[PDB]
Amino acid sequence: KQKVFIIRKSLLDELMEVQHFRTIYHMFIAGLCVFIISTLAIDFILLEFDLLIFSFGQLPLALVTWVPMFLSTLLAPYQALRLWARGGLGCALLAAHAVVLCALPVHVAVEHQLPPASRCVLVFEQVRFLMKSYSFLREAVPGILRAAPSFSSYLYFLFCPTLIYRETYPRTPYVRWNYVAKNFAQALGCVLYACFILGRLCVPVFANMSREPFSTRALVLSILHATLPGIFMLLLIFFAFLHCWLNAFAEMLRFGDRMFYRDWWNSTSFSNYYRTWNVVVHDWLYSYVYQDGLRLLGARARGVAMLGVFLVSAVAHEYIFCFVLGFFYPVMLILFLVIGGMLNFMAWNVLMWTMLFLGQGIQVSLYCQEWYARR
Amino acid sequence: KQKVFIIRKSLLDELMEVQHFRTIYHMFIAGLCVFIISTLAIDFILLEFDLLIFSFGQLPLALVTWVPMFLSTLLAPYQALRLWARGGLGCALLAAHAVVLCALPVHVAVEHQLPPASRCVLVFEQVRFLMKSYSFLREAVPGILRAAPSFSSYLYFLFCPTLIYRETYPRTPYVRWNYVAKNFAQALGCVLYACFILGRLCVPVFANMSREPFSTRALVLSILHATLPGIFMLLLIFFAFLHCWLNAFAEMLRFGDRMFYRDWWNSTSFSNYYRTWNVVVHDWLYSYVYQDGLRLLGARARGVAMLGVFLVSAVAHEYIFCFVLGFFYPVMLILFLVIGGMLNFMAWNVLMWTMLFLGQGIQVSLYCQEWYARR
Amino acid sequence: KQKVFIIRKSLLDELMEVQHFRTIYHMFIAGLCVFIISTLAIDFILLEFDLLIFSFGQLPLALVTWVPMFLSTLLAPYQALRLWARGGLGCALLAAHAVVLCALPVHVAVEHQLPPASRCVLVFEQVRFLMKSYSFLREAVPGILRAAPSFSSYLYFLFCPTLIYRETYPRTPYVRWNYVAKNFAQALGCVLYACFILGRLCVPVFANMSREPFSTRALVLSILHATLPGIFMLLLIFFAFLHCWLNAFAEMLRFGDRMFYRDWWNSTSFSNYYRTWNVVVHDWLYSYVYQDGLRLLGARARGVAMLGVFLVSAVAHEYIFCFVLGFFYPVMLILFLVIGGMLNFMAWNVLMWTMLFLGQGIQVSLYCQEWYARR
Amino acid sequence: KQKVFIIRKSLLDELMEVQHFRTIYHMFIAGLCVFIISTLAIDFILLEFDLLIFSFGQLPLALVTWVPMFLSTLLAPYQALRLWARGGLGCALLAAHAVVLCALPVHVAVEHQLPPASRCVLVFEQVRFLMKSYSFLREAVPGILRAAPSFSSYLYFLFCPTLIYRETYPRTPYVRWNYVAKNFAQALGCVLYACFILGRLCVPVFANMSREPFSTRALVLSILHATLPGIFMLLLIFFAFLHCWLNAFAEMLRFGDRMFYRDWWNSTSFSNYYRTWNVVVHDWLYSYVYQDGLRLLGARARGVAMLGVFLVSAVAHEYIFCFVLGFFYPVMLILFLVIGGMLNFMAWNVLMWTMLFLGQGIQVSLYCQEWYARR
Ligand SMILES: CC(=O)OC[C@@]1(C)[C@@H]2C[C@H](OC(C)=O)[C@@]3(C)Oc4cc(-c5cccnc5)oc(=O)c4[C@H](O)[C@@H]3[C@@]2(C)CC[C@@H]1OC(C)=O
Ligand SMILES: CC(=O)OC[C@@]1(C)[C@@H]2C[C@H](OC(C)=O)[C@@]3(C)Oc4cc(-c5cccnc5)oc(=O)c4[C@H](O)[C@@H]3[C@@]2(C)CC[C@@H]1OC(C)=O
Ligand SMILES: CC(=O)OC[C@@]1(C)[C@@H]2C[C@H](OC(C)=O)[C@@]3(C)Oc4cc(-c5cccnc5)oc(=O)c4[C@H](O)[C@@H]3[C@@]2(C)CC[C@@H]1OC(C)=O
Ligand SMILES: CC(=O)OC[C@@]1(C)[C@@H]2C[C@H](OC(C)=O)[C@@]3(C)Oc4cc(-c5cccnc5)oc(=O)c4[C@H](O)[C@@H]3[C@@]2(C)CC[C@@H]1OC(C)=O
Ligand SMILES: CC(C)CCC[C@@H](C)[C@H]1CC[C@H]2[C@@H]3CC=C4C[C@@H](O)CC[C@]4(C)[C@H]3CC[C@]12C
Ligand SMILES: CC(C)CCC[C@@H](C)[C@H]1CC[C@H]2[C@@H]3CC=C4C[C@@H](O)CC[C@]4(C)[C@H]3CC[C@]12C
Ligand SMILES: CC(C)CCC[C@@H](C)[C@H]1CC[C@H]2[C@@H]3CC=C4C[C@@H](O)CC[C@]4(C)[C@H]3CC[C@]12C
Ligand SMILES: CC(C)CCC[C@@H](C)[C@H]1CC[C@H]2[C@@H]3CC=C4C[C@@H](O)CC[C@]4(C)[C@H]3CC[C@]12C
Ligand SMILES: CC(C)CCC[C@@H](C)[C@H]1CC[C@H]2[C@@H]3CC=C4C[C@@H](O)CC[C@]4(C)[C@H]3CC[C@]12C
Ligand SMILES: CC(C)CCC[C@@H](C)[C@H]1CC[C@H]2[C@@H]3CC=C4C[C@@H](O)CC[C@]4(C)[C@H]3CC[C@]12C
Ligand SMILES: CC(C)CCC[C@@H](C)[C@H]1CC[C@H]2[C@@H]3CC=C4C[C@@H](O)CC[C@]4(C)[C@H]3CC[C@]12C
Ligand SMILES: CC(C)CCC[C@@H](C)[C@H]1CC[C@H]2[C@@H]3CC=C4C[C@@H](O)CC[C@]4(C)[C@H]3CC[C@]12C
Ligand SMILES: CCCCCCCC/C=C\CCCCCCCC(=O)O
Ligand SMILES: CCCCCCCC/C=C\CCCCCCCC(=O)O
Ligand SMILES: CCCCCCCC/C=C\CCCCCCCC(=O)O
Ligand SMILES: CCCCCCCC/C=C\CCCCCCCC(=O)O
Repeated sequence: KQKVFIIRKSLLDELMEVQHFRTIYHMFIAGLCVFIISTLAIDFILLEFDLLIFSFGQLPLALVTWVPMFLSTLLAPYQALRLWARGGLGCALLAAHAVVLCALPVHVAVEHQLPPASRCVLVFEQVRFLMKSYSFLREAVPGILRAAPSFSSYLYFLFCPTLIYRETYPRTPYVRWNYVAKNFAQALGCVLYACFILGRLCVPVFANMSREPFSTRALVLSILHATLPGIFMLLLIFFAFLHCWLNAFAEMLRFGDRMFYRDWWNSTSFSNYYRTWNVVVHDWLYSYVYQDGLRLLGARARGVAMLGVFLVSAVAHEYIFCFVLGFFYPVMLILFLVIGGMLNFMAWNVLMWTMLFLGQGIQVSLYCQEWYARR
Repeated sequence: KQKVFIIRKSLLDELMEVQHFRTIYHMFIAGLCVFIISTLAIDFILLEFDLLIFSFGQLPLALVTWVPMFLSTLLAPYQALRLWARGGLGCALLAAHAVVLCALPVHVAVEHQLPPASRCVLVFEQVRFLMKSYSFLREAVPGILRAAPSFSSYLYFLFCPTLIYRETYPRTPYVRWNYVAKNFAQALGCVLYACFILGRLCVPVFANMSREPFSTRALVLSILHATLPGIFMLLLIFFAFLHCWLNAFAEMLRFGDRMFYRDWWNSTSFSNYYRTWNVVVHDWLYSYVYQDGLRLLGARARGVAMLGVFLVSAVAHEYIFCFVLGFFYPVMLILFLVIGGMLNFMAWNVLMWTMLFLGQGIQVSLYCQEWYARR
Repeated sequence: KQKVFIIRKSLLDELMEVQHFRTIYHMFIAGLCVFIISTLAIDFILLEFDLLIFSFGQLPLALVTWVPMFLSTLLAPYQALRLWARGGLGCALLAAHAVVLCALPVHVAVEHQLPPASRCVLVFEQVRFLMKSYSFLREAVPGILRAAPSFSSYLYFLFCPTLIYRETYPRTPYVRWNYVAKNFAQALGCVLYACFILGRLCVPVFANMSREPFSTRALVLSILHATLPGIFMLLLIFFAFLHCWLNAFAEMLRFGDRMFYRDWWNSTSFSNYYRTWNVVVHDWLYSYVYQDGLRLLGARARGVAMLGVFLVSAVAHEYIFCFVLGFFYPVMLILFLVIGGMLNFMAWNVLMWTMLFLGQGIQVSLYCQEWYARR
Repeated sequence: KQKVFIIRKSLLDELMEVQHFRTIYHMFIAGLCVFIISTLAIDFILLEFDLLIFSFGQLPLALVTWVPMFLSTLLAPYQALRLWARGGLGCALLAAHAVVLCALPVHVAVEHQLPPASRCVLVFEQVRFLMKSYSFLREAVPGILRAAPSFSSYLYFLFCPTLIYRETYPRTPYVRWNYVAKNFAQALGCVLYACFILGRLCVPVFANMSREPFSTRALVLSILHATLPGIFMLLLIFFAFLHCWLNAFAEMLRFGDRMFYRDWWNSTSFSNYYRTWNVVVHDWLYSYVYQDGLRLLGARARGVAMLGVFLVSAVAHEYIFCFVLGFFYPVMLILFLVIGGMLNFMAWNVLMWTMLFLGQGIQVSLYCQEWYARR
């Protein structure tokens, strides 16, 4: 099987036309309005803009380092393919663009001492460009195993909200500029929501870990106290970056099949959650690691490949965090792995939800402790 | 107009057959499961059963005081009507046995020093019996203005989840004992949820008001800190007592028109919220105070009657709280009245939601302050 | 008259298909190859990359200041028009976007001490956005004098290589990505050519003005010595930025009428030179200042309007330089004005060419003297 | 094959009817006008006539030595042919009067100490007369191998701008005295241009070689500094002497086939440059050395003959310079030979252009060094 693209609509958008979800959405903006009013009234007797101005420290440098990587991934893979499919150098040149968007985004991140948020930008624009600079290549190589795709398609592909290089991409009539304006306004409102959640419900609880005790009561009640910013951070990450950001960019570009996420909130088991959360990266990962795995290995055993894919995902995410916060502290992978082992060796939706809540609680707690015991 | 009863089903129940609301519902039970696991793990190194055992102090006395009340409202109204509609003493009987249900529930509440939760029972039961006893009378009197309803109907009426005496009451085929068992299980799970919210997120913040400062920063940040238990208390009150309790009792009795609440969460303006929140008491109140008001006054001016009804509601609710917590501190009525004045003299749904959030925040904050500065 | 757009080709491109111009072009790249070989061989016993790394000092800041101005000019004028043509605020809001891309690009240029080359960027992206944010407005207002243009057209307009808002823009079949790659390669080769010309034939002659004499022989022979970098700077500015840059951007966007310049090298008189050099800004300037001048003034006298337009151009260019090099030294305007006066009071192509050569010679000489006597 | 003459017109003249080349031509006269104005203004606070008056020292002697030469080549070849084709002394006469034009122009050049420019006259005139006297003879001898051309034709031939004796010479209707006046005016303007280039951009840089260092940096940067007078000297030599001088003399005489040069500026390879630069001497040289070589040798190997011809040309040119500047310093032949070897053992137009630029740069540099280290 290979994924085939339809003119289906982002699931939450086809829900939001129902009234009750317009209500829930309104309740959440009301939540923001209470936070802004209360914080404005307190800090009057200025705002928590400090986390923003601190976290985006050298954002200028972070973007002028985004340009070289973008130009590398735009030119190097295409020229590699076009010249390599002309009978060369191509077997090397592909190497350089392996080493330029692998070495540069670390050198400018460590040697210049960037903050967390202005660093994550580059982290994400070296595990994008490998995912595509490789997707594109492995898609358009088996066309040349016949004993050169249109460039305009490859340019369009680098910005298109999917990681699969299909060069068809079913498109929509026109650009609803009102809709994209709304989506960006929501995405920026979402960043401001996250700014408040951190600056109000994370920093105050976690600042005082210089405290001597390290009593297990104190730690476990810190975990329970921190589980809620955990879930709102997840819901915000999800909503903004998988509904607002990719729809906005799928409306500027007139893209179809905007199923970037299936309803993960209905995922009975855990694997279903992981398949239906961030479906774009899942589909890239699924396609390449689970239809080159079962092809090259040709293994009747598939469970090996399921866990194979998922540890590839876990290792990638652990690396992302190990880079952003500048630690080597791999909590998430140990959690995912150990309970992976637990459920796979030894109404059902609720157990998944509870374990996801504690997953979030543990990750946020230990990462705040590590960020405020390394400073 | 007079309200007429159909075999419609409780709006949230017709929503819960949709999958995404089964998910939200599951997320909330997962919330409970996290609280029980974390609290069990913390109190291990017993539970917060103390608030329950304290709050239900003389619950035996609270119920053996409920019995005289129930017998008074069962017998006195009917015997009065039956003898009064036989041409007497009825005019004296009702007036003399309107005091038992008015005097007794205060005498056993103040002179015996009951806790809050074991007192609110008798508060709700005295207002409940006043409401539906008077309803019954004023419904069945104009039948006698002709120059005696079946008793079994009146007995059934006292337990029926409506306050309007219609003596038709469209009924359902049979009793789904699985469904009522589920609804009571949810209602009791809801009480346990409220027990955790109080014992974990209200008592700790509000215990230390013996603190001298009374600094406006401290108070306003306590209000913001307390706005969230406020909203969960409201949602729990609503869900348990207007969907679980009255559906359970509307399934044991085989009642129709289970529209005890319209979608208040879609109420654009405030009046709409008040008309569509606790629709049962609204409809009683609406019918009697707004179709005896506009009849006896015969006033072309109706806005007077709108505010008339709403201050009747506010005064009743203020009285309920003034009784339960044993204060004379009327915060809610001042808030409702003042912003009533504000909006009625001087996407729109969001403003209502934000002001409801702060309404909850102020009420919970000041009532916790008053309960822990009167003790 | 109003300018109307045809599918004509950039004049130099329709010349370059002739062979002899491919030769001249090749001679000039050979010139670059000699410079790179000779400088590489000298500096071996590294390169003149110092002028580049110095001149682009805070280029990150220069671009993250480009983003706010771009967003201001994108949103403010359109919203102003759309709401103003709905019967307001619009009469103010237009003011803010007057003050944001007028105040910000000075504040970030002076208060942060930017170099020359990283400053000119912002200079040019505040006399672009006024030229358009005003062109667009004054085009689409007389449509509303009838007692709202498509936004997509306005977005496309901000990047389109013309300053006239026509919202038709005759377009070409497809994108010749080979051609745009070639044009950008030439534009970057051109920047490198200018880098060599400065770092080899300007800095060495002009560095030693700390020298006491100020003898008129020394100055006049410095002027003759510097007249040649003057002409190559002009030819490079012209070729790269009016043939390479705007063709590249007119090929990515599929734009017609690429007559950004007529053959100014054939301009018999001076006015003809100014009309046929940078025809895009000329046509904006021509249209607005010479078809609102002769409309509002309604003056039978037009010579006044000719000089009117040209002093508007001169003042704008003087301001550009007064900003970039951070001087108040207005040499160009005095030269243009005085010889303007000279020829307009008191084979012919050659005189124009000679006076252009000395114009370049004087400007480059005095600006190098001023930059190395203010440092 | 033997070259056959058509009524084609000098390629640059058929280009100059196009407007853009009238512009380039005008730019160059403007260059002269800037030089004359700037030098007049500098030497005011007389001109560089000193190089002219010095370089043309004994020009009277140089011309009264030209007369005996011209009379020898006019009479000796013809009388020899006429008497030799009468059956004698001719075999002795020519051999005895081939020494007058070989011995005299050296004796009057060395024994009288002439300057460079007044000497080059006699150099060119001795090689010119050798070339066309021998041409005439070897053309009109095989007519006598039959077991006497009209003299007027031979007189006309000595002044005709070709070196091939064809005695047909397709002629034009009339003498455009305006055109010849223009061409001589340009040729004299060209000499004045070369006078300025030497007196302004060669003498100053090269005067100070008495300087001790002989540092390789100093020499190599002198080569780069001197490459530009090199190219303008070449372009001037070419333009004046191959378009102005020979057209002027081809218009006074009413000559056809004025293709004295093909477009060498389009020569892809080097051999093409040498075949299409100074086509008149090339055609003489080609015809005699490459259609007596391949006749007498009868060699299947032709590459030998290609290099044969070219070293004949190189040796002749080396001799010309060895005579004019009075050195024995053969730089040009070593350069031509070595890179000949380089390319013939071990868009393409650009490499030729770059190597031509450095060829000019090296020749001018080393010849200025040798002229100012031998004085
Ligand atoms: C340290 C950091 O930067 O994370 C920020 C944060 C919000 C992330 C954002 C992250 O978003 C990204 C980059 O994907 C997300 C959502 O992504 C993963 C990935 C996996 C996973 C998936 C497949 C296989 N193996 C592991 O497990 C998870 O539960 C989650 C978590 O929920 C996280 C978190 C929400 C957990 C709470 C975190 O907050 C802090 C301060 O620590
Ligand atoms: C002191 C007490 O016993 O209240 C318990 C509590 C939960 C109540 C339950 C109550 O439930 C009842 C008895 O109806 C409810 C919901 O009912 C009203 C009534 C009116 C109202 C309506 C019409 C006219 N005038 C006023 O406005 C409100 O927002 C609310 C509030 O939300 C409250 C509260 C939720 C506010 C927060 C409170 O918590 C504490 C500790 O103070
Ligand atoms: C100081 C600076 O940044 O200029 C750089 C430089 C290259 C500019 C670039 C500039 O390019 C721009 C911004 O337009 C350009 C070409 O634009 C004008 C404009 C007018 C003019 C036009 C109409 C009315 N009034 C005056 O007069 C001119 O001759 C020229 C000149 O040639 C200049 C120059 C080439 C003169 C030599 C300069 O070099 C130095 C170091 O001083
Ligand atoms: C020393 C001298 O008198 O030369 C004057 C000068 C201008 C000559 C004029 C000369 O003009 C003549 C006599 O033909 C010319 C152009 O002719 C040749 C001949 C060959 C050649 C051709 C075939 C085979 N082998 C060698 O290669 C060349 O590039 C060139 C050069 O460019 C030169 C020069 C331009 C080089 C620069 C020189 O300036 C100085 C001061 O040294
Ligand atoms: C712009 C600011 C206010 C951010 C708003 C975030 C809100 C609108 C987004 C973010 C996460 C989203 C929620 C995440 C998933 C679910 C579970 C599903 O069973 C009901 C919808 C619901 C509850 C979504 C509703 C919309 C949502 C709440
Ligand atoms: C709440 C405070 C810390 C603000 C946090 C700012 C960071 C975490 C947010 C704000 C804007 C977001 C970025 C904007 C869009 C992109 C481009 C995409 O290709 C990769 C993710 C990335 C780079 C986002 C990652 C998360 C992000 C960087
Ligand atoms: C039994 C325990 C877990 C209590 C469960 C409480 C949950 C299931 C009840 C109580 C209050 C209810 C919510 C109150 C009103 C709204 C707003 C509406 O736009 C979406 C549904 C939603 C969000 C309801 C869903 C169900 C709900 C959340
Ligand atoms: C969270 C802690 C304080 C538990 C609170 C217990 C109280 C507030 C709850 C638990 C059971 C509830 C009662 C059960 C049912 C009835 C009968 C009805 O006719 C009036 C309301 C009344 C009397 C409810 C009022 C609220 C109630 C008394
Ligand atoms: C890429 C590097 C080498 C820059 C190249 C610059 C060259 C190719 C460009 C820049 C300026 C241009 C010249 C400016 C104007 C003229 C005058 C005209 O009558 C002939 C063409 C000519 C001479 C142009 C030819 C092409 C040109 C010389
Ligand atoms: C020779 C050395 C000093 C390098 C000079 C770099 C400067 C002068 C060059 C290099 C790139 C050029 C810029 C690139 C493109 C633009 C965008 C356009 O909308 C305004 C002009 C502007 C901003 C150019 C101005 C001149 C420029 C800034
Ligand atoms: C009389 C004075 C000013 C001397 C004038 C010299 C000028 C007019 C002559 C001398 C050498 C000639 C140039 C040499 C060869 C080329 C290369 C060709 O691809 C374009 C024409 C061009 C550029 C010629 C144009 C005319 C030219 C520049
Ligand atoms: C720039 C300064 C040095 C002036 C140079 C003067 C010399 C180099 C110039 C000026 C006039 C030219 C001469 C005029 C015409 C002829 C006759 C021809 O049959 C041989 C070449 C010859 C003899 C020319 C050679 C070069 C020449 C001698
Ligand atoms: C495990 C790592 C997760 C990586 C997340 C990748 C995000 C989705 C990837 C590609 C589609 C995004 C295209 C639109 C964003 C353009 C923004 C930009 O280029 O700056
Ligand atoms: C303003 C005060 C609000 C009063 C709330 C009244 C609740 C609804 C009234 C009557 C229907 C309830 C019938 C089912 C409960 C019977 C419980 C019992 O008798 O113990
Ligand atoms: C007198 C000031 C001269 C201003 C020069 C203006 C240049 C021409 C103006 C607009 C067309 C340019 C459009 C293409 C450039 C896009 C570059 C960018 O947005 O960064
Ligand atoms: C290699 C040496 C180059 C020799 C260059 C020869 C120049 C061309 C030869 C003959 C045609 C010239 C005829 C016109 C000039 C006559 C001048 C005169 O007699 O004074």
